[PDB]
Amino acid sequence: AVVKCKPTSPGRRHVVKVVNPELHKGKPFAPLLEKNSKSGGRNNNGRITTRHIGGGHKQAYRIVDFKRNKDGIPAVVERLEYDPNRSANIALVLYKDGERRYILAPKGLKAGDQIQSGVDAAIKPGNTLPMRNIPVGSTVHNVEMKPGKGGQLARSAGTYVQIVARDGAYVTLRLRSGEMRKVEADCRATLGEVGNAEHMLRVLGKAGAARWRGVRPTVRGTAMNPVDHPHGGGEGRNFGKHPVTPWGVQTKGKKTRSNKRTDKFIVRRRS
Amino acid sequence: MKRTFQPSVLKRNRSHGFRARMATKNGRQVLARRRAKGRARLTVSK
Amino acid sequence: MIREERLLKVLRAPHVSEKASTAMEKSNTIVLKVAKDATKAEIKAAVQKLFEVEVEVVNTLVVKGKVKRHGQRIGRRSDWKKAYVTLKEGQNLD
RNA sequence: AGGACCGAACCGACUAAUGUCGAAAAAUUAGCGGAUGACUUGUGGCUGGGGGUGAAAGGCCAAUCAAACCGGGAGAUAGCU
RNA sequence: GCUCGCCGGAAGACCAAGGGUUCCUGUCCAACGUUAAUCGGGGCAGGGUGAGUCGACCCCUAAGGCGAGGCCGAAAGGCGUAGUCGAUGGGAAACAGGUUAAUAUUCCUGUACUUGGUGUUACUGCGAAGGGGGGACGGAGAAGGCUAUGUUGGCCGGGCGACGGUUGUCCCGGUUUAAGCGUGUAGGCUGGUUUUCCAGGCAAAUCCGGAAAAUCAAGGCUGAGGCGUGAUGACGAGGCACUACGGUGCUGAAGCAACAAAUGCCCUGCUUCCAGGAAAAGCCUCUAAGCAUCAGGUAACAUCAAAUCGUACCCCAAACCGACACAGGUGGUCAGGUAGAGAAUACCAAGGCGCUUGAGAGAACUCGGGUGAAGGAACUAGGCAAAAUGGUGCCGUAACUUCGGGAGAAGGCACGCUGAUAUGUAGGUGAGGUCCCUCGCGGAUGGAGCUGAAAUCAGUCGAAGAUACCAGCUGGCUGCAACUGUUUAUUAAAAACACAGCACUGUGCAAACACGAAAGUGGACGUAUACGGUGUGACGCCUGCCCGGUGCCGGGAGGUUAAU
Ligand SMILES: [Mg+2]
Ligand SMILES: [Mg+2]
Ligand SMILES: [Mg+2]
Ligand SMILES: [Mg+2]
Ligand SMILES: [Mg+2]
Ligand SMILES: [Mg+2]
Ligand SMILES: [Mg+2]
Ligand SMILES: [Mg+2]
Ligand SMILES: [Mg+2]
Ligand SMILES: [Mg+2]
Ligand SMILES: [Mg+2]
Ligand SMILES: [Mg+2]
Ligand SMILES: [Mg+2]
Ligand SMILES: [Mg+2]
Ligand SMILES: [Mg+2]
Ligand SMILES: [Mg+2]
Ligand SMILES: [Mg+2]
Ligand SMILES: [Mg+2]
Ligand SMILES: [Mg+2]
Ligand SMILES: [Mg+2]
Ligand SMILES: [Mg+2]
Ligand SMILES: [Mg+2]
Ligand SMILES: [Mg+2]
Ligand SMILES: [Mg+2]
Ligand SMILES: [Mg+2]
Ligand SMILES: [Mg+2]
Ligand SMILES: [Mg+2]
Ligand SMILES: [Mg+2]
Ligand SMILES: [Mg+2]
Ligand SMILES: [Mg+2]
Ligand SMILES: [Mg+2]
Ligand SMILES: [Mg+2]
Ligand SMILES: [Mg+2]
Ligand SMILES: [Mg+2]
Ligand SMILES: [Mg+2]
Ligand SMILES: [Mg+2]
Ligand SMILES: [Mg+2]
Ligand SMILES: [Mg+2]
Ligand SMILES: [Mg+2]
Ligand SMILES: [Mg+2]
Ligand SMILES: [Mg+2]
Ligand SMILES: [Mg+2]
Ligand SMILES: [Mg+2]
Ligand SMILES: [Mg+2]
Ligand SMILES: [Mg+2]
Ligand SMILES: [Mg+2]
Ligand SMILES: [Mg+2]
Ligand SMILES: [Mg+2]
Ligand SMILES: [Mg+2]
Ligand SMILES: [Mg+2]
Ligand SMILES: [Mg+2]
Ligand SMILES: [Mg+2]
Ligand SMILES: [Mg+2]
Ligand SMILES: [Mg+2]
Ligand SMILES: [Mg+2]
Ligand SMILES: [Mg+2]
Ligand SMILES: [Mg+2]
Ligand SMILES: [Mg+2]
Ligand SMILES: [Mg+2]
Ligand SMILES: [Mg+2]
Ligand SMILES: [Mg+2]
Ligand SMILES: [Mg+2]
Ligand SMILES: [Mg+2]
Ligand SMILES: [Mg+2]
Ligand SMILES: [Mg+2]
Ligand SMILES: [Mg+2]
Ligand SMILES: [Mg+2]
Ligand SMILES: [Mg+2]
Repeated sequence: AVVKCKPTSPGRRHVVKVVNPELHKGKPFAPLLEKNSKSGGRNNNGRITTRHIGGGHKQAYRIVDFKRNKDGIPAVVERLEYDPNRSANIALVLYKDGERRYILAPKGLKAGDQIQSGVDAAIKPGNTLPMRNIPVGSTVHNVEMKPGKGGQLARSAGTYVQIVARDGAYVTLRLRSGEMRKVEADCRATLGEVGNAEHMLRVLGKAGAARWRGVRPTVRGTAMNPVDHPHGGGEGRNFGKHPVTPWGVQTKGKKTRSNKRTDKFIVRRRS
Repeated sequence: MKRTFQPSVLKRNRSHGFRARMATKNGRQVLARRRAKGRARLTVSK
Repeated sequence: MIREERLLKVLRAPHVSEKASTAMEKSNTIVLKVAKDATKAEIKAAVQKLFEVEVEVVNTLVVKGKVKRHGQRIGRRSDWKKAYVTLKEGQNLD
């Protein structure tokens, strides 16, 4: 649910929260937690590679089972849970044989539904079974790229990819960004769209929100100096150059995709 | 006014200490130069 | 066990001071300047096997050395280990 | 509840005077701004010279910065004093 | 030595960091100290640092460092696995009193406590580089229960007054007591026990997790404080013997209550919020191979062991960082009185200092201040500086507005003290008594004592009652930037930068991109509701025409064109 805020004080006037009332207020199921140490954009050299990353409130990494090999064993979704690492809410599910696991949260799930995984499972939002058994035309999420590798296609907050056709050992996926990719027809899918479908309706409100999420500010190019950014410099406002990234390559329109290893799987790039 | 030298022997003996000099190869060259110059206080470590 | 060689090397010398005298007179505790590396058990076993006394326990410390100035020249006369050997009751000694 | 409000510690540095062979190689005094946060602070790590870092001033990187410091090429070169 | 003055959320009392003998006694003052110096952080000499329990080492891990092999690189070397280090974090145990010229949770007295090894007896299956639990955690807010501590009465001891009064509701001082052990409450969390099995916890499990059945309805975990004991002991106002006229020696009275009360403890709680809040061992528990009269585990008693290193002193400073005995800088902890909302501020207590040149005179001039006739910004670049305003309660409060604001708008009015309401009220607190009781650290009654606002009414004093200190100047029109913020350490705090938002664009995941000859890393243990780049900069109304030029994107007929 999206809720505005009353303008009690500037900086609260333009915020909108996303609230869920059957979510879990409490602690996450501990055996699935691991420590997560923020790197702030620095690799093992010590230099900053991707700018604008640092600060941010501490997080723990919820282990999530994307491979989903628990075949045929029906589980019941014990509860829905906030996840800080990612944008989709997770679901703690308890299997018939007492093993608990985190999963992504399909839309039609809430407190108390049942899941079954594997080629036997029925086709309901949440079940998972290879796209050699998914009906053609369906919408799935958490699609693997190689058989048994792990959920990689469309595991975001409001996404889903459609199985447009199957012609032999490869099925054509209309992906969320609009591509059509030939994915091996033995990859796992999990039906239905993902849970937190209103993550795009939120606004951050005050710079404090970005700073809590861990995104340092961005000093743009026509403010720097000529030694720093290619745009930098000029008495007053001067921008007489074609926009480039701080490393001197085009940024308005220049294509960059150069992975000729997989150019056979892209049926059609997006528009 | 916070002047520049703010002493601490942990940080000093870690940064300039004898074993920190003897670890790398360049520090070994520092020790060689000071020994050949004839320094009495070789490293900064006591 | 402790051999007699080390047992004899342990103790260096007695100590003479106002605190030394008042301790030996009141609390029945002698004071010995001992070799810098001798331990508590060594000091106790050595005062026992050497003075024919029964010692309760030894409190030891290391007096820090002094810096003196001979002419223009600066020097560090040693530190040394000073042990408070608290004898048992009734024991007298020369 | 709040990058809400008033205001001490803590953090800052707007104005004025004094000081400018100073008490001090930037401070004092009287006022001044923030003061539950994009805050402040202790300890210990990490990033380095055309390189680091930078809420961007060409600022900061040991009182040094439009390219640090030290040693060497090196007694560079000087149609100039 | 007596007065005086200054500090008192510090200029006091403990430490960490850092120095290193600066600490204490004796002697000396040539130099050092901004003066003399008989003094000193100066010179010389002697002394002084005592630990099973404090800190370190140690056990354990974070960031991170190193890293067998390994992968990679002209060489030097780079990264990294197993590992191994790394406290700023987790892990055993001690307090009171006395004593030194200088040390003390370290010595002395009293009373404790933990963890091993070893021994003797009683029962018992023990067993890990493995499984599980625990350790184990955020921000804000809210009270409740208490304590440290404080005020008053009581008790005990002393006093009865240099000048009018002071045996009385008068005056000064004290009224202290720990760890541990025992009981184990306010509060907080959780329904218990047994049976039967289950593809889960990379093997097993009697442990955890799962599913069904009975089943009594309560047990258990946890926990400040209080109360006992510790303690017919230590301490204790003072008296008196003693003087090296230092301070020593010897006895020693009362030692309770009521009320107020933390920023501390219960509380790593509880409520709530999103920004979703370390790891590892010690600990408990499970077994595997294995050993199975043994070994080992548990309980009991006795016993041995607790090594080593630090411990003086300074520590908002004359000792540390600043060339100085330098008006600067520097982390943690302790927190009395009256007034006050308060750690503000004024005055004070304990405690510490009067800042290492003085003595005169009382010109100009400079500095820091006090006051001022009449005028009141005429000064001036400019109300710069100064002056003024200033608190609580109530009354009232405009345009505009994003409907929160603007607003403490503006503007007033009341404020002291004494009596009465009311021999101090509403309130808070709560003994005794009585009653029921699953008898207790319980409950209902009950109101003594204590504490105690705020208001009304009457009087009264002053020129003035928020009397000091402290403590908004206000209003109108407009530029720019939405806003809190950040910035040129050391002449610029702004309209610059950032910003939430907006849009274009790249990126299909071995992603774009960045760092790196490379390996590898960051992006990201993310995956298009995602990330990178660039411009713009909340919000409202908006965003027009131009593809010639330049870049970008797409296209391939044709012309031109490299190596070969
Ligand atoms: Mg490195
Ligand atoms: Mg993230
Ligand atoms: Mg932006
Ligand atoms: Mg630069
Ligand atoms: Mg350029
Ligand atoms: Mg200019
Ligand atoms: Mg211009
Ligand atoms: Mg370019
Ligand atoms: Mg020997
Ligand atoms: Mg002892
Ligand atoms: Mg605020
Ligand atoms: Mg400053
Ligand atoms: Mg000031
Ligand atoms: Mg201020
Ligand atoms: Mg280089
Ligand atoms: Mg310097
Ligand atoms: Mg020359
Ligand atoms: Mg040359
Ligand atoms: Mg006070
Ligand atoms: Mg002090
Ligand atoms: Mg030290
Ligand atoms: Mg020094
Ligand atoms: Mg000396
Ligand atoms: Mg002199
Ligand atoms: Mg001088
Ligand atoms: Mg001296
Ligand atoms: Mg003892
Ligand atoms: Mg390495
Ligand atoms: Mg270790
Ligand atoms: Mg003591
Ligand atoms: Mg067992
Ligand atoms: Mg374990
Ligand atoms: Mg009397
Ligand atoms: Mg009289
Ligand atoms: Mg009295
Ligand atoms: Mg008292
Ligand atoms: Mg107990
Ligand atoms: Mg099993
Ligand atoms: Mg069970
Ligand atoms: Mg505190
Ligand atoms: Mg077996
Ligand atoms: Mg046995
Ligand atoms: Mg002392
Ligand atoms: Mg000073
Ligand atoms: Mg100094
Ligand atoms: Mg206090
Ligand atoms: Mg005073
Ligand atoms: Mg005093
Ligand atoms: Mg005068
Ligand atoms: Mg006058
Ligand atoms: Mg005046
Ligand atoms: Mg006048
Ligand atoms: Mg007048
Ligand atoms: Mg006027
Ligand atoms: Mg003014
Ligand atoms: Mg004024
Ligand atoms: Mg007023
Ligand atoms: Mg008007
Ligand atoms: Mg209104
Ligand atoms: Mg206005
Ligand atoms: Mg008003
Ligand atoms: Mg008054
Ligand atoms: Mg009255
Ligand atoms: Mg008046
Ligand atoms: Mg206009
Ligand atoms: Mg403000
Ligand atoms: Mg990663
Ligand atoms: Mg082209």
